[PDB]
Amino acid sequence: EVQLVESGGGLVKPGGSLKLSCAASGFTFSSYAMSWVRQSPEKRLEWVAEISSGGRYIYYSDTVTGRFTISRDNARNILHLEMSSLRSEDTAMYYCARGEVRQRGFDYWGQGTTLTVS
Amino acid sequence: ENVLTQSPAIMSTSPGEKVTMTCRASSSVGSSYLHWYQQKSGASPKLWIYSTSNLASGVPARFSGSGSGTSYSLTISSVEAEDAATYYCQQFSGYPLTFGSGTKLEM
Amino acid sequence: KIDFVLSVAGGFVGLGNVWRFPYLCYKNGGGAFLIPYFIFLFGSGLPVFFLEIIIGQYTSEGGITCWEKICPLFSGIGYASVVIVSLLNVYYIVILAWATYYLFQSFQKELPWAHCNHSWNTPHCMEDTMRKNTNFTSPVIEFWERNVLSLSPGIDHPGSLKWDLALCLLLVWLVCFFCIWKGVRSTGKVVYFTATFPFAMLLVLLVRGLTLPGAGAGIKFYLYPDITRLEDPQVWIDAGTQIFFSYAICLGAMTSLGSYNKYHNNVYRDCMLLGCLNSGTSFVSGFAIFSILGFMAQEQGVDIADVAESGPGLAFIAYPKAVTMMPLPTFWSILFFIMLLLLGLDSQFVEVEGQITSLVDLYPSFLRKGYRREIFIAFVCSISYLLGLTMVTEGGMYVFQLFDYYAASGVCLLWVAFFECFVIAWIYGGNRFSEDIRDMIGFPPGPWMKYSWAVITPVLCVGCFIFSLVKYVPLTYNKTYVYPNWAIGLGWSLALSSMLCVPLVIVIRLCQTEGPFLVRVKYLLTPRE
Ligand SMILES: [Cl-]
Repeated sequence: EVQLVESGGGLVKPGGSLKLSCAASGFTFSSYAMSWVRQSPEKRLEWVAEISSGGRYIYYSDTVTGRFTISRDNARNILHLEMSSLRSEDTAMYYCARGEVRQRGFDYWGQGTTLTVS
Repeated sequence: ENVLTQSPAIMSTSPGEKVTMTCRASSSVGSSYLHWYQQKSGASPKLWIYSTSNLASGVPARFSGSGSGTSYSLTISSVEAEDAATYYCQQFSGYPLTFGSGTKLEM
Repeated sequence: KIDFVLSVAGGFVGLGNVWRFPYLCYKNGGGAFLIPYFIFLFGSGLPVFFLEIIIGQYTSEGGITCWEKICPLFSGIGYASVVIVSLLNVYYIVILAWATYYLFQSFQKELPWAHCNHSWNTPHCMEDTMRKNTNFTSPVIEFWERNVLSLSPGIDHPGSLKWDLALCLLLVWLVCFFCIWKGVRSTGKVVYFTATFPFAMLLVLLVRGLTLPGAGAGIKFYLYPDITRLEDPQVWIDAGTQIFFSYAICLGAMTSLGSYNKYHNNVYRDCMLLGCLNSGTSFVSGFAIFSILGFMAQEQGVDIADVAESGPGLAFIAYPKAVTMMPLPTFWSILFFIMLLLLGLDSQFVEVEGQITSLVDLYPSFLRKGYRREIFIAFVCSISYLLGLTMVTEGGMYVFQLFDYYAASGVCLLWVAFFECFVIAWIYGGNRFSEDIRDMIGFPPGPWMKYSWAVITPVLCVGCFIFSLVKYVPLTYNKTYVYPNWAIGLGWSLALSSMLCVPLVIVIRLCQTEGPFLVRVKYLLTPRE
């Protein structure tokens, strides 16, 4: 792996919807699981969701278990995160990380995009 | 949710002096399922130590880790100017994944 | 860590290592057998063991139900595994019967096999020491053949039913029945002794073997290859199938074991530890067996390849000769045969329990509806005992050899392993299996396991099967008795009883499914939720 770049961040309103994207390059995207990690403005890291290599198993955090949807496009090698009912506390920076090996952790992290719900 | 708490949130430091920071977990975390991440100011976090003893590719041998069961810690033999960053412990044993409170080395 | 290894110590040594491996090695020229043994070891044995354990953990059910969650079309693999276990449980216990007979014979002032001065002894016998002071016979070999076995001239002459051996089988089967009914197992303080005793006895036997004045020749014959032996299919099938038999894989026992283990364990490391030590103990006990054979060769003045029987009786010829040459031989004979009985009894309990659990899960409506489970256990033990009576007669050795060669070993294990690996790699999908393993244990199998399952194991199994068919040679007891055609047909029937399960289940499920043929096949290929 070399490059992980997120895109699609912007300004929204409470109760709105937004779709975040994470393009991957330099490695076989289909063979590595992907995860989203959220950094609040207080600099506190919070895990959002994880998608397996093939997408058959999907995991969510308790706060976004019924609100966010994670999806991936193996052919396009792009990772998507979908938000349906963004609340006031969701404003933060989202990073897409590679979590294929659970005993090795998140090897690489992306640049990240800031999200605001003002 | 397995809450992970790191005691020394803010730590003033001087070059050369050894520094150790500990991560406490509210539930049993396996040795192989705990990792630390380094995050420079204005930069995305980067993996530092995984499996509680194995160093990442970029981290020099200056850093080391230890711990098992419910208490974990990583220490610095002699802190350098480039070591000023925020470190977070993370458990990978069970979902939801959780990160520690984080310690920001201010110098 | 220590407790986990001790729990392993119940299962990483058995009769397959102490008894089966040495006689297969001796039968196939010694050092020539090791080459295909190690090739199949690292090519297929460990990966298939890991694959079956992963299947068992993934489904968390019996070895027959898991294939429904993997590939409904190939559900016949579990049926083949259960019939393999059923056939194995019939002939495996005869070894414990022989061990029980030897143990009872050991309760004597002098071991009967030490010298030949009895009523059952041929007039051609000559003492090993004085044999080199014609067609003389060693007292131990003919004690095994005439007293314990009463060997018939051929399988066509069953002879009389040995009452003593029948009682030994009855005693062992009664012990198995009571243990299974009451759930008796080594879990208290006794597990330490049960696990440690075999290795203490094996260490003593090995130390005795190497210190003999002729152990060097035996070790040299054990390790030096003969590449002209690799041109015959028998060394390849025997060595490859010994890996499968020793690990108890292709039987479905491992799939059930995976559903009866503690969680959060590093499955990959445990599987490699189990396999590596299981093969290591076999290789180690080979030194003891072949050193004893080498000393026997030096004493008797004959070739190492002709000293003892080239069959299942090797363990009952070499080890008694070893215990005959230790201080107070009766004590060490008693210890050795008690060790053998315990070591085989634990495995027999495991296999019988697995067979019972697999069978009751097929018909829980009646078999598991109440207290009928005990009656079912008694029925299984009784039918197995009656089937085992066939190998107790004077001509029972030939039946035992045929059963060991075909019913629970040989082409059937290659068939089952090939279908398992082919299904998972190609039909279900290696990527899907690796994704499942990621979800379970946290990390993918890696290139070694994936490429093994995809290419190496299917290629090895198909190559061995085709090589055997092209260069077919009939089975022979020892190395001079030629089986009749009907006996070969019966052995092939025993093997086909397991091999035919997959096509029969395939056609049955194809016929028992609605819709067009393509729709039928698609509905049965897609894994269940
Ligand atoms: Cl073995």
